[PDB]
Amino acid sequence: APIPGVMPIGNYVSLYVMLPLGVVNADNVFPDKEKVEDELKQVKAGGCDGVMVDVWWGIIEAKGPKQYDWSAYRELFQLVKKCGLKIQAIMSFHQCGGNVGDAVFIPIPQWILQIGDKNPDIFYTNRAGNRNQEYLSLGVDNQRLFQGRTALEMYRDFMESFRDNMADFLKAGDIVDIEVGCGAAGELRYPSYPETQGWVFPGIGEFQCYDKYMVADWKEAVKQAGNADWEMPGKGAGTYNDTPDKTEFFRPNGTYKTDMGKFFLTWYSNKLIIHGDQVLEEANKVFVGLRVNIAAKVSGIHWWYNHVSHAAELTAGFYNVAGRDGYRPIARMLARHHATLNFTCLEMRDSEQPAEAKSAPQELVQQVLSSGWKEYIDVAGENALPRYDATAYNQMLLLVRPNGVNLNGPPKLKMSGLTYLRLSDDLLQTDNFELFKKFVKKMHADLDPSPISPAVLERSNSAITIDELMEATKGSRPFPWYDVTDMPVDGSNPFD
Repeated sequence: APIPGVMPIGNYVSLYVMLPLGVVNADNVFPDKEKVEDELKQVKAGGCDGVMVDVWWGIIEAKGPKQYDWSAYRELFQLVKKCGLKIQAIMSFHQCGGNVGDAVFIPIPQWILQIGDKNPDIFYTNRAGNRNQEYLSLGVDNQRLFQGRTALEMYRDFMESFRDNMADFLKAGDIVDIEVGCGAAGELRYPSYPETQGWVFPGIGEFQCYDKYMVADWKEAVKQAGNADWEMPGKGAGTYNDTPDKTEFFRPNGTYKTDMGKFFLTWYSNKLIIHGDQVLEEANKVFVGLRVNIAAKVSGIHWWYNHVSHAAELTAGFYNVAGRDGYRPIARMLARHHATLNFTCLEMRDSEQPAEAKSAPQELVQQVLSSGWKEYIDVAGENALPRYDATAYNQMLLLVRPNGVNLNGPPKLKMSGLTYLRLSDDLLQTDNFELFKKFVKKMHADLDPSPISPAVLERSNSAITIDELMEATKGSRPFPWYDVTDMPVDGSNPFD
C-alpha cells in the first residue's frame, strides 16, 4: 500500500497561461515591457509552469517572402525565460482580430492577400461565394501560387526560420511546445461558423468547400465513385443559423445518411485530415530530434452533438455520427507524427448550455480524449471561454485526471497539460487570482511547482493509405469518467 501523504510526481499536470493578444504588436514591436514583465512575475509566483503565445505570420513575414523578422519575439521569449517560465509557441498562419470589438488586428501577410484580390479561390468559400480571408484554403496547400511557393512550402520555410532563429531557446528547454496552426484561429477544422458572416450560437454552420480548387477535386472524386453528377450540398444544407430539423441535409433520415451524403462527408472530412497530415509532416521534418512537443488544435464543437446529425461537427469537418468515430482518425494521423492533440471545452458542463442546442461538451471531451489515448498520443487542452469560478476550475480538474489521482504511480488517464485562456486584468484581480492559485496547486496534485523536458521528437512514421486510416472510424466505448474531481478547489475529498 502507498505511504500516507506521498503524492507520486506522475500525477502533476502542467499549467500554462495564454498571453494577451498583441503582446508583440502588428508593427513587430514589443510594447509595455514593464507591465508584461510584471504580469509574468505574478503568473510565475502563482505557480504556473509557463505561457502560450501566438507567433503571427503577418508580423514575422510581413515585408515580403522570406523576409522574416524575429527580433521582438526574441525579446519577449528572453523576458519569459528570465521570469522562470516555459514557452508554448503557436505557428499562427492565420488572422488575429479584425472586428470592431478587437483590440488588435493582424492579417496574414499583405503580399498574400494581394494574390487573393485577383484569385479569391485561395480562401475557404461558402456556397453563396463568401471568402474567408483569415487562412489559406487547404485547396492551395500544393498550388504554386505564392511568388513561386506553395502554401505548404511557406509554412515549412517559416517553421525552419523559427527553429534556426530560436535555436538557443530550443536547446536550453525554454520552448517546450510548438502548436502548428492548421486553419482559422489556428485550429484544424473548416471555418464553418464564422462570426463575420453572421453565425450565432448554436447555428449548424456551413460547409466551406466551394473554392475552385476543392471543387475540381470533388468533381474528380465523384466521377471515380461512379456518380459524375453528384453535387456538393445545395439549399438543402440550410444556412449558418439553421437548426438541423429545418434542413433537408441534417434532419433525421436526411441527406447526410444517403449514399451521396456519406460520400460527400467522407471526402470533406478526409481533405481536412490530409491537410493536417501534410502540415504536421512539415513540422515534424523541422523539429525532429529536438526536445519539443508538436501539437495540433481541434476545437470542441459540442452543439448538436446530441442530435443524430451532429450537424455542427459535420460542417466543421469532423465526420462524427453514430457508428462513426470522426476523431480517432485524426488522433491516428497525429500519432504518425508523434504529435499531441490540443482540445478545448475542458471547463464546460452540459447543464450550462441551453437545451435547444442539444449540446454535450462533457461527452464530446470524453470521446475525443479517449480516442486520442487509444491511439497512444498525449492530449492537452484549454478552456473554451473565460471562467474565474470554482465550478469551471473543478470541471477542468476532472478532465485533466478523469479517474483522479493515483497514489501508487502515474494515473491511468491524464492530460499532458492545460493552457488557460487567458492572462487578463480580470484574472489578476485579487479575488479571482486567489482562486486561480488554488486551481494551479490542484493541477499540480498539491505538489510544489516542479521544473524537465519533453521526449526527443521522433521522426514521422511511414505513411498509411486513406483506407487504412478509415479503420479508425470504428465506434468504441470511451473510458469511464468519474463524476467529480478528486481534488476540488475547496480542498475537500469527495471519497474521504
